[PDB]
Amino acid sequence: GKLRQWLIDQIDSGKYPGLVWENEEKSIFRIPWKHAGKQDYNREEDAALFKAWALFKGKFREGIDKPDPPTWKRRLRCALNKSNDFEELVERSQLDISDPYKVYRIVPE
Amino acid sequence: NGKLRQWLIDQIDSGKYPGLVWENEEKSIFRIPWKHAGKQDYNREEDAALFKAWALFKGKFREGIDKPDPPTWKRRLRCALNKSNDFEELVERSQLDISDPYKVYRIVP
DNA sequence: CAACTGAGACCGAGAAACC
DNA sequence: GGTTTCTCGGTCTCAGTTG
Repeated sequence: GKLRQWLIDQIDSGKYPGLVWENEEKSIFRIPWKHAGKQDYNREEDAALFKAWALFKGKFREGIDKPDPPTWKRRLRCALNKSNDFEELVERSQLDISDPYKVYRIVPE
Repeated sequence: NGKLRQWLIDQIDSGKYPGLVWENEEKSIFRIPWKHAGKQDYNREEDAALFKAWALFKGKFREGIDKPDPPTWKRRLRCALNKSNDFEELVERSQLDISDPYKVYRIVP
């Protein structure tokens, strides 16, 4: 669908703190991934990306759909793991840190 | 695909767990031993065999590789029992606060 | 100070809905 | 067919509470 182009556009936009690359080829990038109870959680800051994917696919209409960051992140994560265009480098992801992040590589084809 | 129901029924019909017995012939209500770990009368091996068996069934524990954790096993089994739609708790009949405390659970068709 | 608890959050793996 | 999403049956995390 649009996941590949949408995600690379969102990383290139820079409007999401933590959504950055790792090299110049832009084949490997980071993505913020916080739990919803770690205290340092800002609802409108960390869920923004997961909100955009709900707005881009019509899964969430402002004013006509009650907010739900859980299912937003659920949808985006399921589509990201099941996509054959992204491979999560499990060893390079950093989970037990301050403001965690996950490392992905886009496979070209 | 839900192994909790059949596994619990097998562990009850086997009878190798003292206290894990039925209370009726329809096999729809049963007793489960629920002792606190802080008590001196808490035998760490026998009073936690079922939670350890649940950890071993779902591959959560491997003897000789991981460190034993009876509290986490108890927490896991309790969360599975509360979240599952099959077993429901009869708190009014649980009859805790006896030398051999227990919980009474009911099976739902 | 461990052990325990419920409630909300999370997750991977089919089974669908969908382009 | 390829792609995103919905189900589902557990598990995880946290702020409390209890022994």
